[PDB]
Amino acid sequence: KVSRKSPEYSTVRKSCKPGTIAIILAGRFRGRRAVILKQLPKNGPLVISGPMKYSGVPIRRIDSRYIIATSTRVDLTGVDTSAITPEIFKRETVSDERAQLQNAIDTALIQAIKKDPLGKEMAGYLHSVFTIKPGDAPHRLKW
Amino acid sequence: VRPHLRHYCVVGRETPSEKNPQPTVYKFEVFAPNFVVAKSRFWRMMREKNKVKSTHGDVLSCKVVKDRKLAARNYSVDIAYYSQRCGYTHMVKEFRDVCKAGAVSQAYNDLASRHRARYHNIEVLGVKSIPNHEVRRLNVAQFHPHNLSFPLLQRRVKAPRKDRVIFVKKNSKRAVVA
Amino acid sequence: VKANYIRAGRLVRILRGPRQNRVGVIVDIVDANRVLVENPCEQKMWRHVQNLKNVEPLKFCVSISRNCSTKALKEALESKKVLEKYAATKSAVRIAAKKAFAESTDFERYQLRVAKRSRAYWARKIFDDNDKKNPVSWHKVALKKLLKNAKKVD
Amino acid sequence: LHGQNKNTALVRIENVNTTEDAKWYVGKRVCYVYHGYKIKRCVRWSKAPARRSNTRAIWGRITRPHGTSGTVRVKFNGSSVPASAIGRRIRVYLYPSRI
Amino acid sequence: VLPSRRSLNRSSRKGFKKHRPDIIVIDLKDHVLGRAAAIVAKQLLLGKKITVVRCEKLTIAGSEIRNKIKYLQFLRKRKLSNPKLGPFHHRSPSDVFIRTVRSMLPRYTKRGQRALRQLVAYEGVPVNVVRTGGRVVIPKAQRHNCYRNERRFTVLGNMCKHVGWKYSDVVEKLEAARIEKSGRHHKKMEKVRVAWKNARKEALKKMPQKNVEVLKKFGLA
RNA sequence: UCGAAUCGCCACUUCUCUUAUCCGGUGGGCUGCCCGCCCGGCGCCCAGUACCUUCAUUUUCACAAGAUC
RNA sequence: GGAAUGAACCGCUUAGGGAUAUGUGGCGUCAAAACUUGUGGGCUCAUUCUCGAUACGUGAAAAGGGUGUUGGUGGAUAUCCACCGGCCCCGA
RNA sequence: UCGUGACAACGACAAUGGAAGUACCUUCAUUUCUCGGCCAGACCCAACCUCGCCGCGCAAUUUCCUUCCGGGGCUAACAUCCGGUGGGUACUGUGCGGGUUUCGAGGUCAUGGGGUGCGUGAGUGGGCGGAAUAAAGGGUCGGUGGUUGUGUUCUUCCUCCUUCCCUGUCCGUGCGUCUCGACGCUGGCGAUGGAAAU
Ligand SMILES: [Mg+2]
Repeated sequence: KVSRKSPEYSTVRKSCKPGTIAIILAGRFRGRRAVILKQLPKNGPLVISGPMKYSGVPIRRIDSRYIIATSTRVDLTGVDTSAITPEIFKRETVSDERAQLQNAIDTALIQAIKKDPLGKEMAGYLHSVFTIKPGDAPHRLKW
Repeated sequence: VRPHLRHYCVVGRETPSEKNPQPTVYKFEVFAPNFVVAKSRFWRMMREKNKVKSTHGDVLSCKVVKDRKLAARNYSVDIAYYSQRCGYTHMVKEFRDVCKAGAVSQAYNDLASRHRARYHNIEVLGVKSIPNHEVRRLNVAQFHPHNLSFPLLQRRVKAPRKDRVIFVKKNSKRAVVA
Repeated sequence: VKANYIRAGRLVRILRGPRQNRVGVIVDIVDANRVLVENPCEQKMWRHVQNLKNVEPLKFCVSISRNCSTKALKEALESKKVLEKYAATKSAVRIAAKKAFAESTDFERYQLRVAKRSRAYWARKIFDDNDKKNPVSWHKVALKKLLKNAKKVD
Repeated sequence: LHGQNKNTALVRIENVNTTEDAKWYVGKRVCYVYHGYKIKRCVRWSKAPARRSNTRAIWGRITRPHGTSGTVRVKFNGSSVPASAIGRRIRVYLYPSRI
Repeated sequence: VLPSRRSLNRSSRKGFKKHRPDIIVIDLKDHVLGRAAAIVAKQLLLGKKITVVRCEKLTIAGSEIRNKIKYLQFLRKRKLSNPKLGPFHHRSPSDVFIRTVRSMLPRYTKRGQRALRQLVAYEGVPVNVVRTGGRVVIPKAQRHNCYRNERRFTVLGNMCKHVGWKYSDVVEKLEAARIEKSGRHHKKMEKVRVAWKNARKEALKKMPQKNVEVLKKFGLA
């Protein structure tokens, strides 16, 4: 059992796991795909950073109720993501300290995706954009 | 599963007492939607035949009977219905069904459409599975021969409830609206 | 007129029931709008009653008698290999395709999207270079009219 | 038959046609978009000046399905939706998402 | 309709050329009158723009004698003191459909009047509707799912004639002209339709070997 | 002058006819079985499945802050 | 709150308001609900005040007729006779 | 009751009236301005209300199923149907269950919170702390003698041991008389203005 006061406590859906591809449903990056990296120390938002080369979505925070967690997952054992901490977002052109953190994490994420057997198909998959065409039903899909 | 009017066997007797110890035990076959209606019909029959009322009697069994199998059969049902200006009318009819409960349920619906008789004005005298070569109705004997065949014409084909379009393209299944 | 006939040994497909889009062979006829359906080489599909508004007859038939045994029906089906032939029919493949799309996991949906786009691109490339020689499109046909019209003045 | 009650609204969505499909959309956010006749205050009026316009939105949520054909019931926060919206477009968003 | 100089000048400054609202065109051939009117009226109230063509091919259950007598009973009703105020008895098939739809709408409120304004109801297929796009049908009122085969039915055009309509010959003359022009055009461009079909074929064996397999798995190739 | 609501489009759809009807047409053998023959599409993020390639601080939703007219 | 409408019929009986569920009555449009539900049976065709379709509501019908069609009962012969129902038609 | 200037619009439902919003006007009131009695979103605890998935008892599953014959029937048979023979061991009914040594989710713009953070602002919890590890209370098997009832022995139920199988045990926190007051996290808006918000 985990106490609610302890940092490791968290109440999020089992679908949203590190390495899961997600579809962003709201904000300026709506319709794009990104990789979930981790969760903030408390019961806070998740940290998503799709490879900036692929989807062009940088490191930022997102609520779990504004994404759709798909069933395709990429292993993140090699990546660390231990430099992502809440105060880097608390600070509120791009500072170069943010640039180096984004670049370093991106290279590890890209290498981990390539290590996956279907790396080429996954890279193209992360480039795609989701939209609701005239005459389709999202409630009948499976994700 | 589809038919209403399940098959019930009701066993009862008059309550033991002086001036009549060890009363006779009777058996009754009835077709009713539930066992509460089955027991109501049993006491109505007992009252009008043996002069025994439900207040002075008891019910020993209200079991449900089991049928044989899932084959096609011929059933002869002799039935009687009451109406004013005509009294009681008795008739014998033949049906095709799978079980006795289904055949009797067909007979009740048949009497409703063709003679406008409700459930409580109808009494069933018996139901029996008769063989071929002794059914007297041609609307039943026409299904007996082997190599029987017929096509399906004037069909009305409705889509599954999930598809169910409203406006569809004239030369395609494009489903413009809904 | 050209309808397939309802008889003992005729394969049918269910329309709207719980056993939707399933195939079984008619074994008996009871009255005008009820039959008994059974398929012993498939899960579920034991002998049961089916309304005649809920089936569609197929082209395949099997030689059996009315009210036949389950082991007799199983022997007849495998001798004629009727079930395999239905699976090769275009109607069966279309139904199987729709079920595959309903199970898709948004990654195979992307893979199908890529495959369709690749075909559309190559069809466009094939259509051109058959329009340069023997023009057929609206613009390539009008190019010949324009060039000949300008020959006299230029 | 006695009259209408304006604290709840009925919305018909495209491609639902079933109660089981309408149950997927319970809890989703809904907005009605219209325009006024001058520029009033809006969200991010000072951070994003490009957003200033005559456009306005009224938000709501889906509470429960209505009937058996895929109609839903909607409550528009505290107030009620204006009667000039009858027959016009309603946006049904995909958040909050349980999937 | 009829843009004045105010409208043309504004379009000239803004740079706009053409605009077409979203409209559904319904072919009303072999459709039950009452069932089609009820379905269309509800869709009008839901904010739809509908144009219906071939209104002379609507069908009514019963014999022509029965339906003609029914109309003659309706025609008998008029305000005795001033018939120019009384009910008006329109005679064209397209006007009859609009009257039937109007009785299925709340016509004495602004909401119902606006809904009725969104229906056009042509006779035949006019020249301004031919090239707009594909037509649609209503399967719930198609009369081959509705009527038993042995029952007699009336065609609306035949019944509208014999009670006052005097444009049956004009409509059939224009319809026959449309069929010949459409038939001639459709036979043309058979080469480009075949060329596109011969392009989708042989596109395979040019695509990569993996995309063809995915197409085969989903039953598209 | 006007800041506005609407959010697929196509010179492959935009011809016709039937539903007791070869539902793609179409012959033959012995009154239903069997055997042959020929012929909507795109669109959803490399103009295309393939290496390469800018997306940020608009740093957690808000009318798409973008388009069409 | 229902029976379109009605002192008295049906349901229910009343402080100011939300959520949930019902009663009578309903689910083609008007008009909320089967986006015209069933993978349930039968019967019915009604030409000039126009077939039928919510009880109370005589808020309209009788005696007497009709193989129009669909069911029963009792007799002869391997189809005939007599009688009685249902819906529809004349009497109106 | 009438004139004038400005403005608001408005077809024909005679106007007036009720309810609920919205578009423009406000010489009205209250609050805030570097923290806010403003507007949104997500999260936690308690309570209430739902959905999935998995099961149980009863002779309910024998007026039944299956083989081998004798009738009968059809076509060469089979089958529907009636009598016998030996085997028997998803099913039209009825009463109910399932999260804490854990069975998977959802909703409350339709509820209360300080939303564990100060002091009397009383987490009562199988759920929060501490300890302990099958603790008593059930399901089958084989024996064991008393019992209810048919039939001329067997059929229930008991008490008493023997085999396996399942689950979850104990302890603990009142306030110095009473009542009311105390509104977390993230963003938008508000920095004294013909300002925002109600
Ligand atoms: Mg409605």
